[PDB]
Parts: sequence; C-alpha cells; structure tokens
Amino acid sequence: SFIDVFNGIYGFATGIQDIFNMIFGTDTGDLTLEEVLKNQELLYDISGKLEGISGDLSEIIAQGNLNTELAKELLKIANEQNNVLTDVNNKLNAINSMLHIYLPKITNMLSDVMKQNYALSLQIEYLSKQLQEISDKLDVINLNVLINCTCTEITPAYQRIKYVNEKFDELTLATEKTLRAIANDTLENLTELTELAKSVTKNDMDSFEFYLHTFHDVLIGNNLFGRSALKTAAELITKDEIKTSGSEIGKVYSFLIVLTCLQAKAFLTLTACRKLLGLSDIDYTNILNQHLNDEKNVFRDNILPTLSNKFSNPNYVKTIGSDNYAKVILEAEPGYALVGFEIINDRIPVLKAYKAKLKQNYQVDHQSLSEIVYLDIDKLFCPKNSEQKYYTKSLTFPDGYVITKITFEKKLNNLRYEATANFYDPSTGDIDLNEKQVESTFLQADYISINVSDDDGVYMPLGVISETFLSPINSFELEVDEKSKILTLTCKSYLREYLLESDLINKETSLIAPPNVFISNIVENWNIEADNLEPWVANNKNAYVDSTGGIEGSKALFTQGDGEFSQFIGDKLKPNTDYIIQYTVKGKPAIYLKNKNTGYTMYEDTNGSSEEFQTIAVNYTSETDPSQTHLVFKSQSGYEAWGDNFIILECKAFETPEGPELIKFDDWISFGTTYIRDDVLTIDPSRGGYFRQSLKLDSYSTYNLSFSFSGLWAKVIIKNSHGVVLFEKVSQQSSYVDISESFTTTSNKEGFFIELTGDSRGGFGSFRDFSMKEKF
Repeated sequence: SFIDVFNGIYGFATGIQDIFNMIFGTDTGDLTLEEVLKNQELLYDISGKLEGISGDLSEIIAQGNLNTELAKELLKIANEQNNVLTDVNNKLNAINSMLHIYLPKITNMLSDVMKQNYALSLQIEYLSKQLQEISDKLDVINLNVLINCTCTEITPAYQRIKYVNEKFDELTLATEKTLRAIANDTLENLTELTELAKSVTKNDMDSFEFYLHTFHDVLIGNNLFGRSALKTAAELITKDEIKTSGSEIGKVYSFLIVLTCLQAKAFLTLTACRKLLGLSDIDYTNILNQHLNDEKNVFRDNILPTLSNKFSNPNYVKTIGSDNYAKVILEAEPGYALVGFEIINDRIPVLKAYKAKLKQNYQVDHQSLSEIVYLDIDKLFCPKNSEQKYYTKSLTFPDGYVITKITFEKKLNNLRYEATANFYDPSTGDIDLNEKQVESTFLQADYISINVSDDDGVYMPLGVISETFLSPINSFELEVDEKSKILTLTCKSYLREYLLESDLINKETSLIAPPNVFISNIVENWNIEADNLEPWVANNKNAYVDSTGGIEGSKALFTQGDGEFSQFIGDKLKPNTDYIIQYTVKGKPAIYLKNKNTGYTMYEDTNGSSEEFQTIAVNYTSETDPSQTHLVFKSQSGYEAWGDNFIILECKAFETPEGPELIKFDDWISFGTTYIRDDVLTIDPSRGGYFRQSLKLDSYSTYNLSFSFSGLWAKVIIKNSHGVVLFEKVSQQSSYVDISESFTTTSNKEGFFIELTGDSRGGFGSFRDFSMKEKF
C-alpha cells in the first residue's frame, strides 16, 4: 500500500502477547519432552530384554519333551512373561503415539511463531535502517568516550540476546524447510533446536533469562554503581550534529524501539523454547510489560523533555540552479496539514511534500496521506550566472498551530518564502480554517547574497526533510550561511506530543515512516515485485519478467523481440496536466504511451543505449482528454532490453506570469493646458499643465517601462505626493529618442503616479507608446 505504518512499542508488545496466547493454545500434555524420551528409552531397554528372555524360553520350551506337568508350568510361566512383555510394549506404543502426535503440533506452532515474528519484525526494518544511518554518520573518532560508556555494560546482554534470537530464527527456518521438503526423523531434525531450547531455558546462573533481566537493568540503571544506558546513548546521539533524517526525538525513539523490540523477540524466543521442550507454561507477559513500561517511562521522563524537535535536511548536493521566475506552493486542502518533505536528485531534482489529515493529538492519518511533486527544485534555490538574494526568517508559529501552506517565490533572484499555519485544537483533531496565522518574508529588506561563480554551485539540501515518522510541523525556515554556500531546510515537528499521548502512556499508536516510494504515481505495480501482475500484460512469451535482471534483485521486465509489456493507465491520466515519466533501464529499450483506438505515440523514446542500468526522467503532457492510454515497454527489434521502476507522477509546476499592464491610455488625467489628439498627448510647457496616472506598483518589484520621448526637456517623474521619486528622465535631443529603462519599487506600495511636465519654457512635448510591465 506504499505506506509502512508503525504501530509503536505498545503495538509490538500487543503482537508479542498475541503470539504468547497462540503458543499457550497448543496443549503438549503433562510430560516434558525429555521425560518422554527417558521413559521411551527405559521402556525400550526393558522390552528388548524381556523379548530376549521370552524368545529363549520359547525356544527351550518347544524343543524337549518337557513331560506333562513341567510343560504346563513352563507354558504358564511363558504366558505370564508374555503378558508382562505385552504390557511393556503397550506402554511403549502409547509413548510412541504420544510423541507422534506431539511433534507435528510443535512443528506447526514453531512455523506459526516464525511467521508472526517475521510479520512483527517487518515493522522495525525502517527503524533498524535509521539506526544504521545514525551509526554511520556518527562522529565516533571523538565520541569514543561516550560510545564506550553506553556499550560497555549492555554489550554482553545485547550479544547474547541477538545470538539467541538469530539462532532460533535460523533453526526454525531450517526445520520448516525440512518439514516442507516419522517421529524419529522429526527428532533428528529438531535435535539442534531442542538443544538451543535447553540452553536458553536452563534455569541456572548466567542463563538467557539472566541476560534478559540485566539488559533491562542496564537500560534503566537500577544499580547505583552503573549508569542508565538509555540516557547515555541519548546523550551520545543528540550531542554534536548527526545529519540524518528526523530530529533528536526521532533518533532516540528509534534506538529505544530497536532495544524494546529486541527484548520482546527475546521473550518470545524464551516462551517458544519453553513450549518446545514441554516445560511448564509461565506467562512472561507481566514481566515483559514491566520492562517495556519502565524503559518507556525513563525515556519519557528523563530523556524526551530535554530533546529537540528540530530536524534539517540529511545532506547537500552542489548544484547550479537557474534564473527568472520560479514559484512553488506546498498548499494543503482544508483539513490537511504538511507532515514532511523530500528532495530527490537522481535524474531531475524533485520536491515531494506530504500532506495528510490529522486524527487528534497530532496523529497523521495514513488513509488520507497524499503527496505533491514539484519539478526542477534546483532552479528555485540556486542561481545560474548571477547573484541570488535570500530573504530568510524562522517562520515559527505558536504551539497548537499546524503549517498548511508553504510558498516559495524566486523573482529576479529574490527568494522570498511565506508560510501559513491553521489552528489545530488537538483535543479533537479538527484543523480550523478560520483561525490562521501567516509568517511571511515578502516584505523583508535585509537579505543574504550568494554569487554562483560558475562551477562554485550552491549546496542545495537533499534527502528527507522530515521527522523519523511523519508529523505536523509548526516552524519552517531556510538557513543560508553565505560562506560555504549551503542551504538548509530546518523544521520543527510535533512528534513529542503524539508520543506523550499515544505510545508513552500505552495507547494505540499509528506512526508513518516517510515513504521512499512515490505514492502518487499512477502506474500500478511500478516496481515488479508483486506476483500475478494484473496491470502488466505480455502480448506473447517473447518478453517476460527477470527475477534478477533488474535493480539489485528487482524482477525487471525483460523484452527480447516483438514482445512488449502493456499497462492500461488511461483512467488515472488527468487531461491538461503535466507528468513526470521516470524509469531505470538497461540496454536499448523503447517506451510509448499508446491510446488504444487509433494507436498514436504521445510519448516515445525509440533510442537510448546503455550496457548498465541508468535512470531516465522526462516530462509529458496529456491534452485532448485521453481516458484511454496504456504504457508500452518494448525492446529494439534486434536488441535486448530491461526495464524497471516505471513511475508516472502527476507533477505540478508554475510558469512565468505575463504581468498586468499597469499604465493605460484611457485613464490619463490632465491638468492645465494639455492637448490630447489621437495617440498623442501634447504637454504645453511654460503654461501650468501636466499629465498624471495612478499606478498599482507592488513592493520590492521591478517594472520595465517603454517610452517615446519628444519635446525639449520633457520631464518624466514616477513619484508620489510625499516626495519619493523612483524614475526620472530628462530629454536632451528630443527628435525621436525612445527609452525603455526599468525601475524598482522597494517598499512604497501605494498610488504612485507618473507626472509628465517640461523644464524648458518651449519644446511642446508629445508622449505615446506607454507600457509598464513587471519583470519576472
């Protein structure tokens, strides 16, 4: 569903409890497996000896004469001995039947435990990736003092727990594979797993339970000698700067989740091993819940309030942008809020802004999660061959406000951005539309100037600008250093409140990891991993799906000859809308967008050769309401092609506005002696007279004005009644001279007027060709 929703530590504990209840449902009887085997071997030895004795008695009783009374007595003794032997054999057969019905139940329980454990562990894969990224980005060269304080007491217990969990998973997988591919062979297959169960369930000193308890003890710091591992790990992570996704809250929470889920898996392994041996069922639900609650309380009361909810971009990429107008609007619909952003630079830089509804206590609703994709984000943050001025401000809003719309405007290399935040009322989760605040830099005067200097491109932010889990933001800003030409997108999240109200008090939790996959792409099964592909269809067997001929291990579509892969996507293709077509290909492929009836190639590659996989991203437009258009991927007629990651994003972009004509011809006001004839406004000097016309000039705006000069010393002044003059020109050789200069209005947005008068007593001036347009 493209969304990896995380159910929280409480959800993981609830899943572990469910697996515990499933384990306890399997009744293994009243005898330990070791006791059953001991009884079986004892009865087997006794039965063998008695069989030998009975055979000897039978072979010595059927040989001699044995008289009459002696024969009867020996027959009676043999009958009694055979009765004893049959009783022993009946007991042995009962033991064998009990074992033969006990083993399949154990194997089924182990398979179910492995399946549910894998299902639960699928949630923490993202958190493990985040922790690995934090570790890689950690500046361990000077932080060895702290890293040897946290991983000095937790290391033995951590190693034991990880080894036990991994070995249990490996052995369970091996047993499942063996069973998929009777009692004696089952025991021979499960001997290693039973040995592991005996090792972990041995109620002895320095047992698995001992390390399980000391793990929690080191995490909390019950002993006065030691220090809490969670607190020192949080200090290690939060200190200095770790340029990864999410804030300090998210990183420390991910570390806590990793440790908590490790403990939960360890307890699950212990319970499964206890059930495997047939030991007494002791419910570890209470102790596991106690450990998890203690750790969450420590994190909530001694770590979380001191953490910062500020997250920046993961890294930077040195790029050269562009110039001229560039407007992006990260607007969210009423009832929605922005929860994160992502800047990806693989083929064409893109900006993904995630917007979603809220479900009380700053909870992001995965049902309504959507994204907006903006193309060419590099042209907005960086210049090409000029100097760009950034008007930056920390657009911080009061607590309780959620940012809905963020607007960036780059006009004449003046990057001014504004944000709007609506009231949230977390008690009900209703984003009020009437109550809102606007924090804008459109009227700022101070700026930071950066010169591109050709190859010295600006470091555009790159990566996921979001918390470890999607959450509303109440503060957004762009930071410019002006020394190394580094731009940083810095935001403040609301994850602390949702953690305090959902997961740290043992309630329902729904955390959404920032998707690494475009969730708004209309190509169903964009990457071919799902089996029984319904959208993808092959015209014949010429083209198939290679399970390893793609990116990493992706099952890429391989085309060889006339075969091709078609997918009908005409239903989701909106008319008159820009789209981004991106795909990773190998060889010489060809991608078309057919329209079923009257087959025409709206988009076509028909070329492109590469011995390795490369990513191609292009722009596309659908104009005449297709409503029937299928993507077709096909190799060259004499070549082999591989294709994967076919994504068609409904992009949004803004062009350069034309700009309204501020000055006109029919609204000229005239005072004194002025003669208006056709396209000529003769102004009479000496005699008191002048032409004027009000203007709608904006703030910090540059306007190009065309003019036709005539008449000696024809004064032109674009000014205000207060005495502020922005554009003044005097004609010197006024035969047919024309001027098309430009003027900038910094901050005096009002009814500016252009006055046309004369300096010389004579020289009847004539004016025409009026056109004042804002430049972008």
